[PDB]
Amino acid sequence: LGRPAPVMEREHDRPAALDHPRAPRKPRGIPYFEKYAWLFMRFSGIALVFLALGHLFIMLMWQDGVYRIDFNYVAERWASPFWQIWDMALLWLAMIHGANGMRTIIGDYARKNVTKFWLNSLLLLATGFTLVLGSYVLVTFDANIS
Amino acid sequence: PRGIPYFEKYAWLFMRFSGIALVFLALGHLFIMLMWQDGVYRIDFNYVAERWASPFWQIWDMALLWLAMIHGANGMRTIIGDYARKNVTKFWLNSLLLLATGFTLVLGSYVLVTFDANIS
Amino acid sequence: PYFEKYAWLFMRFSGIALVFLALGHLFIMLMWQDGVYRIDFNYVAERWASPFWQIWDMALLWLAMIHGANGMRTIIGDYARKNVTKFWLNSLLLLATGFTLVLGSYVLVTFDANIS
Amino acid sequence: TRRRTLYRGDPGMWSWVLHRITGATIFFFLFVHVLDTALVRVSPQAYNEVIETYKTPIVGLMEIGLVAAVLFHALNGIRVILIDFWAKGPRYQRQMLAVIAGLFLVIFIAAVGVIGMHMVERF
Amino acid sequence: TRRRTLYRGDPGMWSWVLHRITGATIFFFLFVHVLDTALVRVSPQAYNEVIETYKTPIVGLMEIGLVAAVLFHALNGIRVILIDFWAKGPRYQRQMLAVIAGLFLVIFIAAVGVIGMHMVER
Amino acid sequence: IQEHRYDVVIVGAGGAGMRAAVEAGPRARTAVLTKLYPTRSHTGAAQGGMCAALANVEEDNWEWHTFDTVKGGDYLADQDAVEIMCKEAIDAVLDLEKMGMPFNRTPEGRIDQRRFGGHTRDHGKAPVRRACYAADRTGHMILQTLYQNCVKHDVEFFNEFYALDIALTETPAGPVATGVIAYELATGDIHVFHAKAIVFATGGSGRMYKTTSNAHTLTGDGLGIVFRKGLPLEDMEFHQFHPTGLAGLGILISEAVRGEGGRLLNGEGERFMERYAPTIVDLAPRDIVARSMVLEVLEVPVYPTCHYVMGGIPTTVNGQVLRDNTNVIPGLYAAGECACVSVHGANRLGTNSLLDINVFGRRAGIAAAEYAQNHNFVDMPENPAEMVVGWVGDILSEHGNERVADIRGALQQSMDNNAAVFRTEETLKQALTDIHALKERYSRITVHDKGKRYNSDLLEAIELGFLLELAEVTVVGALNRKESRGGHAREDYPNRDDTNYMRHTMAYKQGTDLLSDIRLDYKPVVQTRYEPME
Ligand SMILES: Cc1cc2nc3c(=O)[nH]c(=O)nc-3n(C[C@H](O)[C@H](O)[C@H](O)COP(=O)(O)OP(=O)(O)OC[C@H]3O[C@@H](n4cnc5c(N)ncnc54)[C@H](O)[C@@H]3O)c2cc1C
Ligand SMILES: CCCCCCCCCCCCCCCC(=O)OC[C@H](COP(=O)(O)O)OC(=O)CCCCCCCCCCCCCCC
Ligand code: HEM
Ligand code: HEM
Ligand code: HEM
Repeated sequence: LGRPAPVMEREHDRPAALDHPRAPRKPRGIPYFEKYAWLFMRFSGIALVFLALGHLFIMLMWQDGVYRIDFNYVAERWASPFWQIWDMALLWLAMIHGANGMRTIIGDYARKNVTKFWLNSLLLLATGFTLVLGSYVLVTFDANIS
Repeated sequence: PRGIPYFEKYAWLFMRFSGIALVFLALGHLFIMLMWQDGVYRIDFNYVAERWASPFWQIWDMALLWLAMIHGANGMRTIIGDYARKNVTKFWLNSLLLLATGFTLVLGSYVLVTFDANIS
Repeated sequence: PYFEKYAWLFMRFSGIALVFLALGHLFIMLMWQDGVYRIDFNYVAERWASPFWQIWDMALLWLAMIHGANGMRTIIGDYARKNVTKFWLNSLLLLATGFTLVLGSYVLVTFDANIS
Repeated sequence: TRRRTLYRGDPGMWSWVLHRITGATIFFFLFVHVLDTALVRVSPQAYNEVIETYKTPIVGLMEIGLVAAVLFHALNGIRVILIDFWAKGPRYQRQMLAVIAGLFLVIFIAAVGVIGMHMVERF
Repeated sequence: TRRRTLYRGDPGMWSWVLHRITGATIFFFLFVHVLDTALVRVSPQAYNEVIETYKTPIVGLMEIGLVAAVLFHALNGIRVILIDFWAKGPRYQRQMLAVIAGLFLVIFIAAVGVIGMHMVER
Repeated sequence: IQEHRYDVVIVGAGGAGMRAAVEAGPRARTAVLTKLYPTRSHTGAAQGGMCAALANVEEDNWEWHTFDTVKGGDYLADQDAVEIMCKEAIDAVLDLEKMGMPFNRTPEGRIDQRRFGGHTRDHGKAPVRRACYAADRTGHMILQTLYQNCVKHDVEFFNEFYALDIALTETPAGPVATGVIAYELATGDIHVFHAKAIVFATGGSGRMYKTTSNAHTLTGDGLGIVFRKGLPLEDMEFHQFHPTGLAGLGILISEAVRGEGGRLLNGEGERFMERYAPTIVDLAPRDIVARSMVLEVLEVPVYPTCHYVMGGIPTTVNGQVLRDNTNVIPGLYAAGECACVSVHGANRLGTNSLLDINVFGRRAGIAAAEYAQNHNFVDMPENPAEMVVGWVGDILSEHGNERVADIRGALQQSMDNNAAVFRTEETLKQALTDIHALKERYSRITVHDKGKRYNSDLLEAIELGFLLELAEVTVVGALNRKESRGGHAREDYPNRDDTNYMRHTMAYKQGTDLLSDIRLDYKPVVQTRYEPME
């Protein structure tokens, strides 16, 4: 008697011939997307140093930290183009940075391609929701809400 | 290698996902408009102004506009690709579609973002 | 792939649009009533109280900046000898263009006539 | 020479042709209707003028037609999404098709009843 | 089958583990921050309520932990960016790591001192 | 009238044709002439397996297979070629697999084998699990695989090209084959392909019987062509009639009943097969089973159907068309069911046919390629298409009171009532008079198209001519052989006379018109180790 042959089929949706030993490895995505996601993480990190650490400083350490924060404080800060643009840049840079990072994390912790697909879809959904909600609140804010 | 690589896969996926979202968006819009209190017979500027004084309905209508226009524009891109025989006809029809879609998105976004209740 | 074809086509189409946008802007600014000698905050505020001029200026800003940025991309590609120089000059161009578009869009979208 | 003849194939073929037709219908309506709504950044009187001309019985039957179009498009698009994402989708194609025929008839007779009672009390 | 193995490698490996963990921490917190701030478009009183519940001692300790997360992520990200851009980066890795350990220590104890004073005076 | 300068030119695209084309594809400048598309070939009808001693599920060597194949052919098979076929059969199955064919796999993953008919352990002990299969559809997978490889190596197919004759150039050392004159169905234009070697793989000829199992396009044209050029045909009176024949029409019923409990119940309400031949239930040889059923009827409904032809063009082992017993035509090869390499002898063993086509198609392709490399173009006569053009023109421009359908129907009806599973002397003489009458009626027929784009009554009439020739050959050979051996079975002389008839019979065409005579010569049977016994 002999040794039973090894099954090459990972999952139903995966062509085994894709992980053939002698098969040519060729790029499996949009060309030059990884280069620019890599460069984006670097540049947006350089910007986020200033944006995020200045936000944290001014919030927690300046006068009375969180113990001064309320609606009137927010309404006085957002009456200034400086802080409006600062918070919009912070929201957009931080969400795209974090979403690309979690793209990487999912890509190397998800074992099945179906899990990877659906987790990337959930990630894109959550990031889009947070971006549109934050952008709406920033753009359409009025201190005289009541 | 006729166009941008992996553009058709993502247009396909976008039609599926925007359909899932547009079920709720478009059918809730139609319900609340036509069969809630008096249907069309209650609609006027004051109705629009008190509906658009709410973050809920503002975001609802902007999401509806953008999803519906990109969905329809992609679908009509497919229809043109299946019915246009000459390459010049396909080029100019895709350009007309892109122009009309851009104009409608620009106008709808302007109206939503800039609407003020107190105009006269 | 196919990025150069569409950048080429965009320069052509944005030129056709920018004829009207930019030349109407220059006309109405410099040779209508008193040219520059009538311009001030009140003039800007009564011009930007009109959907016509608001959309005109936003279209002008976006088309002109993307047009100029693509043209300068071409100029850099034709004059930069080192690949590191080309990389950092394209990055500086992208940064300045993004900053100008962000600032102009903010000003248009957020402008309020009653500021003081 | 051009012959003209009907293929007479699957019912999914007629579902697809209705899907395409109703989708294009909604697209053209949406163009026109986003314009007339953009009329709200002009004047309350302009908006009231236009939407009051949209309160006639002709436009009412057209509202019913558009309700039908959007409802069928939504149901059949759910069927298509299921076929594509669900691995056992293509087997239950005709089952889904009969189910959405039933759902369409139910919801559409209900919607016509409601819109009709509104049109009746308005005259 | 699965075995439990600690690989015990470079200190850059633990820097990378901490970078990944702190980054994901900031991502989830940011989801929540953006929601509770969106609450500023409904009323002053709702916003005031939820943030008054964000001014407790438990959430003060949590804010100290979030300061630590953001600070380490920022510093190690500066190190990573330098490694990738500066052509002598990979040599001086593991000296950048000592530098940022020291920087984290000083900035973090200063920040926790200020925040602890604020939390005491209440 | 175009003319193509080529090298090895293959006439056929079945299993044997496309095997030869993948062999002689890289080696030379090959063209393949097909009258169908390469995948509409009879090979695709093959449902059963393909047996080769791979020894995966069980253990078995090639000598057991050789004995099985020699005893099945009722001791008329050239045991030289039988040995060569089995030894190359192992590697032929393996080469099909390595070309991409989807065989059925074993739990360990080699190739699955199942039992079939009279493939027994050693000299009649137990079945062996020898037949390698793909599914309920084995010939279709073989055909698809060979076509996929001809697509891979970019073979030049000439689809729907009815090859109507070959040009034999005469040299002081004899005749030599030069070109093939084909008729493009699509445009009506006669083409002349100049070659150095010529391979004939045109399949069998069962359509001369009313109820048959062969395709409508299996008329027999390799046989007819090489029989008109003066060359002989070998023992054409050996037709295998299959038992399971869907008594209505003739479709084969080897679908499911083969490897299951098929209760051959016939007569009124009785079982018969053990009343006639015990010691084995129903896996007896096909010819024995068919004789039993028929002589039972002479005293779901099934009935025997002409299935296979064991005769054909006489051939050496390397695939060369030998002229008489030992000469050879230079530049002329044969492979497949049209060729008689003398492997099945007087009765064919199931699953040996696909095996035969693989082995000897490969051999003939190699041989023709290497001949085309060594030698050069010899010559060609003046405008060699005169006979074909005159033939087509004569058929077209004429009007007569006979229709091809009626002539063909009467031929098939007579050949089925007379020269069939049981045939007698006066029976075969009636068949001969009938075929002579039909041959003189075929001289005045009409075609109703006269077009030149897609003419099908034209080629239908030409094929009727081929069928008439081969029917004459079959009846005269079967009237000559005065014994009952294999598929052949006479009621006058009912047992195997091994003192005079252990020899292939060969038929030579004397004249050139239709109504002519045929000279019957003999040919000895190569014998190595398996002397007659039963
Ligand atoms: C129903 C059925 C079931 C069978 N089952 C089995 C089985 O289970 N096992 C088994 O071993 N055998 C079986 N056989 C027989 C076996 O398959 C044949 O021996 C085999 O198919 C022979 O094929 P071939 O290579 O001779 O050419 P074929 O595939 O028979 O076809 C001949 C080819 O030659 C070409 N051609 C013919 N005439 C001309 C012309 N005048 N000009 C140009 N081209 C021409 C045609 O295009 C055709 O493709 C079966 C046969 C039939 C009918
Ligand atoms: C790519 C994805 C893009 C997503 C876009 C789809 C949006 C579709 C419509 C969603 C609109 C959301 C805006 C919310 C405004 C609102 O409701 O708030 C507006 C409401 C008015 O709603 P109504 O007038 O309809 O009753 O004001 C209230 O009084 C609400 C009381 C408390 C509600 C708290 C909600 C604040 C934030 C919590 C959001 C909940 C999400 C939880 C996720 C985990
Ligand atoms: C504050 C300044 C920041 C800097 C300097 C910075 C820098 C970096 C860099 C360079 C990377 C790439 C690391 C790698 O590829 O190995 C990275 C990854 C990441 N960042 Fe940031 N970042 C900052 C802020 C943030 C913020 C605000 C968030 C989320 C809201 C975030 C979330 C992430 C995540 C999740 C990763 C993935 C970690 C990994 O894949 O290992 N970061 N960061
Ligand atoms: C504003 C609303 C809508 C518009 C303008 C619209 C328009 C279109 C158009 C024109 C098409 C092309 C049809 C074709 O190519 O055959 C299409 C396809 C599609 N629609 Fe919509 N549609 C809308 C709403 C919806 C809704 C509510 C759903 C719900 C699921 C949906 C699901 C789909 C799907 C899945 C497709 C792809 C069909 C295919 O690829 O075969 N659509 N849409
Ligand atoms: C006013 C109407 C305008 C028209 C019709 C127009 C047209 C064009 C065209 C067709 C090109 C392509 C030239 C080529 O590819 O060889 C071009 C290039 C260029 N345009 Fe415009 N343009 C206009 C306005 C502008 C504006 C407003 C800007 C900047 C704000 C601008 C900046 C540039 C630059 C920098 C180039 C690159 C020149 C080159 O690469 O040779 N143009 N223009």
